[PDB]
Order: sequence, then structure tokens, then C-alpha cells
Amino acid sequence: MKDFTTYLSTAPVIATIWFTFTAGLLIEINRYFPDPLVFSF
Amino acid sequence: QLYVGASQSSLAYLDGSLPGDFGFDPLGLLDPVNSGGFIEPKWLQYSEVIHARWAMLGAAGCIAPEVLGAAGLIPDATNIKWFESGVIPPAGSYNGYWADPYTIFFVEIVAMQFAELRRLQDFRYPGSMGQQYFLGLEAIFKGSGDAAYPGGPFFNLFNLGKTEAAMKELKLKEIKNGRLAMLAMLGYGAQAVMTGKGPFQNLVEHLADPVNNNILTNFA
Amino acid sequence: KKVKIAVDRNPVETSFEKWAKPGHFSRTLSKGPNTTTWIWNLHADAHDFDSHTSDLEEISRKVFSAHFGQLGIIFIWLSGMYFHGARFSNYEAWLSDPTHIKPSAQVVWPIVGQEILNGDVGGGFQGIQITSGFFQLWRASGITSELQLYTTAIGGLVMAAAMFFAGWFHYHKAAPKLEWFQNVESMLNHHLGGLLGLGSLAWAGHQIHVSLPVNKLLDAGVDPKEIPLPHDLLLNRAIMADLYPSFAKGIAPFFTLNWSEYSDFLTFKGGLNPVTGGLWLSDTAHHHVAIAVLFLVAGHMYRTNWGIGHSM
Amino acid sequence: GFIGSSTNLIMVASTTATLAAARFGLAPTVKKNTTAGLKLVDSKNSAGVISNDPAGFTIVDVLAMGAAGHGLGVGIVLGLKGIGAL
Amino acid sequence: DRKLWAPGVVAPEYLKGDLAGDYGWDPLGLGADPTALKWYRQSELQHARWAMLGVAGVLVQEIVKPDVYFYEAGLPQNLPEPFTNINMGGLLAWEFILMHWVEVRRWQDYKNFGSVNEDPIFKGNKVPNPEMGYPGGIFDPFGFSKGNLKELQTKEIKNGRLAMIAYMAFILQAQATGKGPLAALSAHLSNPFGNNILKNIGTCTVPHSVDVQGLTIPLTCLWPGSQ
Amino acid sequence: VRPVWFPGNPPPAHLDGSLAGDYGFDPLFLGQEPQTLKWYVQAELVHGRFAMLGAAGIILTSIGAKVGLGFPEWYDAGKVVVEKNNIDFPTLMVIQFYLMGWAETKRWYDFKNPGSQADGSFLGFTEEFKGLENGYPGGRFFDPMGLSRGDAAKYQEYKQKEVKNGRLAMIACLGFAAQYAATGKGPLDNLADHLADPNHVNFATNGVSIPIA
Ligand code: CLA
Ligand code: CLA
Ligand code: CLA
Ligand SMILES: CC(/C=C/C=C(C)/C=C/[C@@]12O[C@]1(C)C[C@@H](O)CC2(C)C)=C\C=C\C=C(C)\C=C\C=C(C)\C=C\[C@@]12O[C@]1(C)C[C@@H](O)CC2(C)C
Ligand SMILES: CC1=C(/C=C/C(C)=C/C=C/C(C)=C/C=C/C=C(C)/C=C/C=C(C)/C=C/C2=C(C)CCCC2(C)C)C(C)(C)CCC1
Ligand SMILES: CCCCCCCCCCCCO[C@H]1O[C@H](CO)[C@@H](O[C@H]2O[C@H](CO)[C@@H](O)[C@H](O)[C@H]2O)[C@H](O)[C@H]1O
Repeated sequence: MKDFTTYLSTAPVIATIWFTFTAGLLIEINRYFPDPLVFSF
Repeated sequence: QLYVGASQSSLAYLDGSLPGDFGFDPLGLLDPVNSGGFIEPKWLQYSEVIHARWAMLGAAGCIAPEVLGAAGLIPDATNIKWFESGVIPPAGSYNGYWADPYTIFFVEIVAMQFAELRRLQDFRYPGSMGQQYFLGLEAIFKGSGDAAYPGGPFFNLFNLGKTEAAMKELKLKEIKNGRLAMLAMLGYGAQAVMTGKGPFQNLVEHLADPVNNNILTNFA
Repeated sequence: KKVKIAVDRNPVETSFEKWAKPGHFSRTLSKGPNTTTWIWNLHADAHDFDSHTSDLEEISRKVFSAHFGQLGIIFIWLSGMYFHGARFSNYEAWLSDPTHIKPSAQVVWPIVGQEILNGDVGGGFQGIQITSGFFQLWRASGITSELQLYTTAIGGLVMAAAMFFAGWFHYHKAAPKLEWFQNVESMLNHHLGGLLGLGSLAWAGHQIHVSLPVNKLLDAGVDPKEIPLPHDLLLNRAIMADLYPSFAKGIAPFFTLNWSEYSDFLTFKGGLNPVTGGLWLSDTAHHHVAIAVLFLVAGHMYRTNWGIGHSM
Repeated sequence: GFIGSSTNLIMVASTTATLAAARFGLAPTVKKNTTAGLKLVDSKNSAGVISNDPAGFTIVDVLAMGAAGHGLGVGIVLGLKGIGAL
Repeated sequence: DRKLWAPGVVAPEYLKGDLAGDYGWDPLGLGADPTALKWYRQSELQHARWAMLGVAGVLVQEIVKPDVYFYEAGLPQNLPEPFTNINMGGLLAWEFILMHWVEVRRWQDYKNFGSVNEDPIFKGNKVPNPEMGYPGGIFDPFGFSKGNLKELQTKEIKNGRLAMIAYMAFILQAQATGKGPLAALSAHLSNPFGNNILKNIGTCTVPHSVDVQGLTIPLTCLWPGSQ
Repeated sequence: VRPVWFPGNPPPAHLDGSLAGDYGFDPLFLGQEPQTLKWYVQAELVHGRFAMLGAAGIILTSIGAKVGLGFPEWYDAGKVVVEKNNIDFPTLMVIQFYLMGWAETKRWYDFKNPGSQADGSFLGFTEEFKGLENGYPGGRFFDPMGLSRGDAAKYQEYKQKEVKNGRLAMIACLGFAAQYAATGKGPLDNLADHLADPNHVNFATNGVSIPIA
């Protein structure tokens, strides 16, 4: 599975994984901290 | 080829060496050339034998309860039609088993999984199943050259068919009865869907009124 | 014999070795990228199978398995629509009141204020009002339960996995030869008899036995919970012979060519159903019976292995 | 009864008509196709299929002509039913 | 190995008549490896001798006191007069110790043949061993050995196989009909056409459980039908 | 020539008969690379040891809750422990995280560099943390009876037994979870329900396991 993990290292799969992770992080931030307009805390 | 329906193309590779080769291959599925997957001749012969043996088990097992309750050896509680035995609960289900049909179905799952997967792994690796420990039973699971006829101490229990000619005779008889039973099982299902009665009931009703109790009157 | 199965065993080994090497399908892109145009050419030439090679056999095998992948994806999409109509829909509420309740099968998560998109569609539901018409199609099929949509979704996923297994098989394990694809007489005979002829015949059978009685009772004001289940309309012929007395005659009128007896569920009404605003399902059933016969006689036109028929 | 009615007579007549038309060289069969101008010429037969019949009538021949004659008889009986003749 | 179990068959390669009562049967191929063959021969001997004792006990108890059902004779309320309603736990303890000893000694005879042949308390008297499974000595006090050993071994093992079949027949007849062996024979000779395995299969007279001094033993049958 | 999970099927090339519990079971070829396979060996062993402890604890507490002693079931024991005793769950959780982080970071950086953790850095302890094999640390601390020492064949036998009981305990813990998800009662509750009526009381007669009927 060295070649399979090489495939998952390709640009589009890594971009999908990384942007899925980033979008999920921002989404969960916006769930647990709803409507963050300013830096008040 | 014999068995009207045979073709000149089939007789090129159908040379009578296979058990039950009557030249009937109008679709030409047993062509060795450019054959792969499950339409190779070996798998098709194997599946013929397996469908045959299972079907001639079933053709006796679908008719046996009815003819044994009609004979009076089994009671009328178990004298039921084969489709009303729990295989199709919509059609009917005998409730007097030792468990619900799904408990027994999982027992069947495990049992037949073991059996049929060992069978498969002997089809794939023919020398196999005589090597890995199976509680000492691997001595009878070495099989033979071919897959459909292992013929160990158990699968050939009485060592019937000592010679080659008698062995081919018995293979022919087995496969002929098996094809007959496959057609009989197809007929069992067909008469279950149309008539709704058991096969022995259909038989006695045809022998009671042949011209008014047949396929054509059962259309209404 | 001429028209027959002709395949090669294990043509292409199943490995991710060529997944790790992008551009493997061409001679120019396999060397690697130097400019960004390579990244675009890798995608523009991905399914240009007739430039990766010259032999029509390999192109044909690639095409066949690619079609299998497309079919698997279509099955995924269909199962997803059935599943969304099973879990995330107001379908069972819409069946009771289809003139008032808006068909919805897509619920939105309440994350950044997009819960406003979960509109008041009806049936005590909040979601996106779909416009694909799956609710009408399902009512016309005689669904009347979300469980049947659920199991149709699971069947669609099973069939999708089957299609993908089929593509892998017919490329890597047993791929057909060129002289198999080139039997266009057989392909047309089969796609006309069995695909469009037997498909319409089977759909006619469903329309006779499931859609027509279920929808006839739905149009008679019966609640979808108290309608007999389709298997009960299969086994108990009394229900059907109450709904259509020609079911009391069995399938004899077909084999006796007294087909007019079937004029209760095989009609030529025309126009629209006044209570639903759609075509009569008896009309569609007779339609599919008819075109099934037509396509099954049309699938016996070309010559494949027995001298009868036509050479295109 | 049905066996002996007009429908049954017409159907057996049409089926045996197509069969005796193919058997006696009056209809296109497996061994004898037609050209564009409908002249009976022989065929490649594309597999080769055996038959003990003196003319060479096959099971495929009887299946094809049974289907054709059944279409013919179905159409005829439902037509005579349609024009009120039946 | 002469005169096999069936005419048209061949003996296995590992059964050549070297052991007693070998008809070369082994259709399940279980005696293919020799250590398993040793173990299975020892278990055969054990099953055989215990089944001979079993049928002997049932038949003798049924003839000398037919009023006691052997299927329910294990219960303390059916035990004889000095042991009636005895505490079954202490009885089980007696049996457990006294049999663990002798059966571990027999197992050690299997594992190291000729190592537990000696009396471990009085260190002078040993038991010989012609083979494994046939100690002799104090276990053969009448001196029927030092003669036709293989012939007596064949007799022992054949009567033992027959006794195994016959005791499972006793058990099945007791579960189906609810009577003892000779009770069943007299009942079949009372009605040989209405009282047989016909119309008895499907009935199990065995209850679903018992209460032996507070416990609840599951009390199964060998096949379903009528509790 | 060696027992294999799927008989007839030959084992893959990376699964030689060197590791404990090697039956050729890698249909997904997950441990194809040797370093990944070492990582997965240690993962299997840690999972199986934690699952052996967990299964033994569940079994014991269920034994005590079945016979009538004051035991909560495994699905209720955490609440009972933090509520009966005045235990703060975040405090306890981060204490556990600190301790297990120390231990598992030591184990980690002995996986990445095997010779390490034995330089006397920790508290002077050198040979207690040297590590014998991958997943088998040994030493005076993780092996006070010295069973890896002395007899080697006994050590291989104990490795087989360890990994086999570990896979069995992992399956058992997954079964505990599934049975709580299905029957909602304790594991030995389910066992007694089975022993009462083996038929008619099993996974086929839940209503949730087989949803067909
Ligand atoms: C480019 C212009 C622009 C700007 C400046 C903003 C700005 C904002 N938008 Mg708008 N938006 C835009 C374009 C823009 N948007 C567009 C084009 C769209 C249409 C798609 C939207 C649609 C939209 C919606 C629908 C919503 C917003 C929201 C927001 C707010 C988000 C605050 C937040 O997520 O806190 C995040 C706070 C942080 C501190 C995170 C910073 C990032 C990292 C994580 C910090 C690093 C910390 C640490 C080291 C990380 C650990 C490492 C990790 C690997 C472990 C903010 C006011 C939300 C809102 O409520 O607005 C008021 C909201 O609901 N936007
Ligand atoms: C576009 C569809 C398509 C086409 C044209 C083919 C064509 C072919 N396949 Mg492939 N295959 C497909 C889909 C397709 N397959 C799918 C979807 C699967 C996954 C299940 C497979 C799995 C598969 C295997 C595993 C094998 C083939 C084989 C073959 C070859 C011979 C098939 C034959 O004669 O069997 C004729 C059909 C039968 C003998 C019995 C079919 C019974 C099935 C279950 C019914 C099919 C559905 C039915 C039409 C609709 C349901 C009706 C029912 C409810 C009443 C041929 C090259 C074989 C071969 O030679 O290898 C190349 C082979 O071994 N195929
Ligand atoms: C493909 C389309 C299709 C299908 C599947 C069905 C199916 C059915 N129709 Mg319908 N029907 C259709 C189209 C269809 N119909 C059309 C187009 C019309 C208009 C002409 C009708 C008009 C019609 C009427 C008027 C009636 C039916 C009836 C029936 C049922 C009786 C079948 C029968 O007697 O035939 C006989 C069929 C067989 C003998 C084949 C049975 C094959 C079995 C399953 C073989 C399998 C056995 C297997 C080998 C071994 C067992 C396996 C295991 C258990 C060991 C059945 C549910 C009747 C009914 O029940 O009404 C509800 C009825 O009265 N149909
Ligand atoms: C099932 C499981 C893993 C199963 C893995 C499988 C099948 C892997 C299969 C494969 O990968 C291989 C091998 C090879 C691949 O090519 C193919 C596949 C098929 C992919 C792990 C369980 C792992 C399970 C573990 C670690 C369980 C630990 C349990 C503990 C600690 C329990 C603790 C408690 O229960 C008590 C004791 C008391 C309570 O009060 C408190 C709590 C905490 C609830
Ligand atoms: C042996 C012999 C003989 C006889 C024989 C016979 C008698 C035969 C018959 C045959 C036949 C008698 C056949 C038949 C066939 C049939 C068929 C084949 C059918 C088919 C059908 C179909 C195909 C259908 C279709 C359809 C439908 C379903 C519906 C509507 C539409 C249509 C019509 C399309 C003789 C002379 C004596 C002598 C020598 C030899
Ligand atoms: C792939 C095969 C396609 C060919 C079509 C056959 C498909 C079979 C689908 C399952 C049908 C099950 O249902 C079928 O059995 C019932 C019970 O015997 C039959 O029931 C009918 O016949 C029986 C006796 O006449 C009685 O139950 C009833 O009077 C009547 O309802 C029906 O004829 C049919 O509804």
C-alpha cells in the first residue's frame, strides 16, 4: 500500500483532505461559537 | 450429437468425455476458447453437478413430507407443503421447530459457510483442504483431480465405482437424475405459484382427473 | 459459432501502482510535469481512450468498464434520493395530503444561519422543497411507506457495488475481446428484447400488481396505512378480484386471447385522472405491456447465431 | 369448450400454416434465408445446427415459425373480435 | 483387518489390523495421525467399557427391581434405602476425588506409557502393561490373560461397540417412550404394530428441568418434540 | 505448512511466521510496509492488552452485579464511581491524561528510537526501559517474574497466547458494546438469558439485530 498512500499524497486528495479538515474546523468553531462578528472574548 | 437441439458448433468441443454430454449446447457456453470467469467449462460442469445434487435433494425433500403424511408415517402437523415450511413465511411457516427460523438460519449460515467455502478452496487450490488442520478430518478432504467428484473415504463412503467404466456410468446416472430433478424442482415451484398445492397433491389430482386437472385448467 | 462470449482472463493486474503515477495513460504525461499545463492535460486526456492506444479492443474494454462505473454512480445517486425520501422527507405526510403539502426531501443543518432554508413545507416538516418529482413517482409506484424507500436505497447501494465490481471484473479479471463488442446484431437483439422489452414487461407487471391497486385505493380516499401491502395484493387474489374482477379469471384470458376481459386494468382511457391530475395508471400499464410486446418482437430481428434474422 | 372453438381452430391453423410453409420450402427458414428480392437463398447458419428431418427442419425452425404463427393467429383472432366477426 | 466393514471398500493406510476389531472403517479420516489414533483408541476403550457397565447396570436394575426408572434413578429420592435423599453434593465430591485420581493416573499412562504402573504408596507391587489401555494385574485378577490376548481384545471391543449402540438405544427409548429397555421390549411384544419407533419419535417424556435438592438441571433430550 | 485464517489461500509475503498470532490475515494489505507493520503490531498488542483488562473487568463487575453484590454494570460504573465518591471527572480525566501521556510518550519515543528511554534520563532507570522487542518491553518493571527471560520457547508460546487472548478480548469487548446497544442489559444478564432458553433468546430474537424479522 505504498503506492496507495502515494496516491493519497497526490495534490487533489491532499487538498480534499486538508480543506475538508479546515472547513470542518471552521464549521465546528461556528457551531460552538455562533455568530463571531468581533473579538470580544 | 443426440438430444435434438444439438449444434455442429457444440460438437467441436463436446466430445462425449464429460458426464451427460449429449451435445446439447445450443448457446455454446462450454466453449474452452476465449472463456474466462464463470463461463469456463470447469466451473460450468462443477455448477451443473452442484445444482444437480442440491436439486435432487430438494425434489425428494419437497415431495417427501406430503407422500409420507399421505402414507401415514408422519403426522398431519408436519405433513405440510414445502413452501409452507418456513422458507417463505408469507406462503406459510411451520412453528413447531426447536427455534425460530432465523436462529436456525444463522446456524445454516455458519454451517454452509464452512462447508461451501472449504468446497470452494478445493476448487481453487485442488490439492488443498488436506493440509491445514480441521480436527483431523483433512484426511478425507484431499479430494481428487476434478472438483465435482472428490471421492474421499466419506464422499465416496462405500467406494462405489471401482473401475473407470462403472465410474463413468454412475456419473452419467447421477447427472441424468440430477437434470431430471432440476426440472422437477422448477416444476415444483411453478406448480406452487400456479396451483398453490403441493406436488403430490397435483399428482393425485392429475391422476384423478387428467383432462380437467392439468396446466390449462389451472390458468383460471 | 460466430456470436459468442470471448474474453481474456486477467488482462490488467489490480494494483494502486498506476494510481501513484499520474499521467500513466499517455506517453507524454507519464514523464511528469514541468509546466502547469500538464495538470490540465492530465484531466483533458483522462477519458480520451482512443488516443492512449490504437487497438480498439483495449479502448472498448476501457469504455465498457467506464460505463459500469457510470452506472454504479447513477445507482449511488438513485439510492441517495430514495434514502433522502426515506429519512429526510415529508413523504408519508405528503401522501395523505399531496395538494397542500410541499414535497421536501432535503434537510439543512443549522450551522451558520442556513436553518432559514428549512422552509415550512408542510406535514409538520422543515426542509428544502424539492422539484425533482420523486414523491409523485413514488406514489405512482405505490410506495406508501418510508421503509420501502429505505430498502430501495439499500438495494440501490447493493446494485452500485455490483456495477463497480462488474467494471473491475470486466477490465481486470475477465475483459471481453473486440469480436464480442462487435456483435451489434446481438447487442441490439438483446437491448430490444430483454432490456427495453422485458424491462417494460416487468414494469408492466409491477404496474398491474402494485401500482394500479395501491393507487386505485389511494384515489378512493383510503389512508396509506390501511392499504393492503403489495405482497398481499400478489398472494390474495381476492383483493384484486374485488378491485378488478378480471383477476378472478386468472391468466386464462391471456392464453385464451379473450383479452377484452382484461379491460379493467388495461385501458385506453386517455386524458387525465380527474382526482390526481395525471395519466391513468391502467393506461400506462397497457402501454408498457404493448411496447414490451413490440420491443420483444423487435429484438428478434437481427441474425446472431441461427440463420434467421437480418444482417445489418 | 375451448378446444374446438373458433379461436383454437384459427390458432392451430395459423401455427401449422407457418410450420408447413417453412418445412415445404415456402417460407424463410434457418437453412434458407432471402435476398432483398424475396428469393430463397441458403445461409451461413452461423453455428451449424443438426437435425434428423429430411429437409433439415430444426428446433430453431419450429420455434421461429411457432412464434410467427402465434403472432399471426393472435392478430387474426383479435381482429375478428375487433370487427365483430368473432 | 480381514473381512472389512463393507465388501467394495479398501482399508485405510493406518489401519492394517494392528489393533483389535479393526474393520478399516474410519470414513471421517480421524485416525490419520497416530497420536490421535492412540487417543481415540483409548477413548474407544473407555466409552466401550463404561457402556458395557451402563447396559449391565440398566438391565440388571430393571430385572431385579422394575419399579425404579433408570432415567430417574440418579435422583436422591430414588436412591436405595441407606442412601435415600442423601446430599448429592458430598456424593459428587466423593466421585470427583476418587475418579480424578484414577483418571489422571490413566491419562499419565497415556502420556508416559509405563510410568504410573507402580503403586505410589506401597512401593513394591507394579501392574504390567502388554499395551496401553490394558493394564492387567490387579485389574485382571482371574488371570484370563497370558492367552489369546488379541482374541479377547476383539471380543471386548466388539461387545463394547455393541454396548455403546445399545445404551444409546436405551437412552433414546427412555426419552421417546418413557420406559426401560426390557419394559420397552415387553411393550413392543404387547403391540408390535402400534407401539414402536413409529408414533414415538416426536415425544420426549423428559421434563424441561428437575429440582434435585434446590438446583435446576436443564434436562435436555437428544431431539426436539413435545417438550 | 502453517495455519491460515482462510485455508487454501496462501499467506501474503509480508506475513511470515515470525510474529505472534500470524495467520496471514491481511486482506487489505495494511501492514505491507515493515515500519507500518511494526506500528500496527504495537497497536494490536496495546489494544489487546487494554481489551483484556477491560473484558476481565467487565466480566468481574458483571459477576458481582449478577450474584447481588453492590456492583454497577459497565455501562453505569463511571457515573456510580464519580457520584458515590466525590470525584471530579475533568480532574480525574486530565490526571489520567497526564499519566498515560507520560507512559505512552515514553513508549512512542522508544518506538521511534528503540535504544532510547534507557539513557538514565527518566530517574536513572536504564535497563527497566530498554525494551526487548517491538511491543514487548520486558525488564524488571514490565516483567518482574522474568518470563520473557529463561525459556525462549515458553516466551514464544506466551506471545501466541497473549495475542490470541487479546484478539478474543477485543472481540468480546466489541460484543459487550453491541449487546448493550441491542439488549440494553449487562453481558452476564445476556448470558443468563441465553442459558435459560438458548432457543428463542438470542440475537435473532432481539428485533434490532435482524431487522427483517
Ligand atoms: C473575504 C471577506 C470576508 C470576511 C472578512 C468575512 C468575515 C467573517 N465572516 Mg463571512 N463570508 C464571506 C467573506 C468574508 N467573511 C463570503 C465570501 C461568504 C460566503 C461563502 C461568507 C459567509 C459567511 C457566513 C455564512 C458566516 C460568515 C461569518 C464570518 C465571521 C467568521 C468569524 C469566525 O469564523 O471566527 C473564527 C475565529 C477564529 C479565531 C479562527 C481563526 C483561524 C485560526 C483557527 C486561528 C488560529 C488558532 C490556533 C493556533 C489554531 C490551532 C491549530 C490547529 C491545527 C490545531 C467573520 C465576521 C460567520 C458570522 O457569524 O459572521 C458574523 C457566518 O455565520 N461569513
Ligand atoms: C452491461 C451489463 C453487463 C454485460 C453486458 C455483461 C456481460 C458479460 N458478463 Mg458481466 N456482470 C455484470 C454486467 C454485465 N455483464 C454485472 C452487473 C455483474 C455483477 C453481478 C457482472 C458479473 C460478471 C461475472 C462474475 C461474470 C460475468 C460474465 C460475463 C460474460 C457472460 C455473461 C453471460 O453469458 O451470462 C449470462 C447470464 C447468466 C448465465 C445468468 C444471469 C443471472 C443473473 C443473476 C440475472 C441478471 C439480471 C437480470 C437480467 C434482471 C433481473 C431479473 C430477475 C429479477 C427475474 C459477458 C462478457 C462472465 C464471464 O465470462 O466473465 C467475463 C463471469 O464470469 N459478469
Ligand atoms: C413480468 C411481468 C409479470 C410478472 C412477474 C407477473 C406475476 C404474476 N402475475 Mg401478472 N400480469 C402481467 C405481468 C406480470 N405478472 C401482465 C403484463 C398482465 C396482463 C396480461 C398480467 C395479468 C395477470 C392476471 C390477470 C393475474 C396475474 C397473476 C400473477 C401471479 C401469478 C403468476 C402465474 O399464475 O403465472 C404462472 C407463473 C409461473 C408458474 C412461474 C413460477 C416460477 C417459480 C417462481 C419458479 C421458481 C422455483 C425455483 C426454481 C425453485 C424453488 C427455490 C427454493 C424455494 C428451493 C404472479 C404474481 C395472477 C394473480 O395472482 O393475481 C394477483 C392473476 O390472476 N397477472
Ligand atoms: C474490535 C477491535 C478491533 C477489530 C479489528 C479488526 C477486526 C481488524 C481487522 C483488519 O485489520 C485487520 C486485522 C487486517 C486487515 O487487512 C483487514 C481488517 C478487517 C481491516 C478492537 C477493540 C478494542 C477494544 C478495546 C481496546 C477495549 C478496551 C476496553 C476497556 C478499556 C473497557 C473499559 C471499561 O469497561 C470497563 C472495564 C468498566 C467500565 O465501567 C469502564 C469502561 C472504560 C467502559
Ligand atoms: C415430432 C414430429 C412430428 C410432429 C411434430 C409436431 C406436432 C410439432 C409441433 C410443433 C408446434 C405446435 C410448435 C409450436 C410452437 C409455438 C410457439 C413457439 C409459440 C410461441 C409464442 C410466442 C412467441 C408468443 C408471442 C406473443 C405473445 C406472448 C403475446 C402476444 C404477442 C406475441 C404473439 C408476439 C411429425 C409431423 C409428426 C412427424 C415427424 C416429427
Ligand atoms: C420470475 C418468475 C416470473 C413469473 C411470474 C411468477 C412470479 C411469482 C411471484 C410470487 C407469487 C406468489 O403468489 C402466488 O401464489 C398464490 C398462492 O398459491 C396464488 O394464490 C392463488 O392460487 C391459490 C389457489 O388457486 C389460492 O391462494 C388463491 O385462490 C389465489 O390467490 C397466486 O397464484 C399467486 O398470488
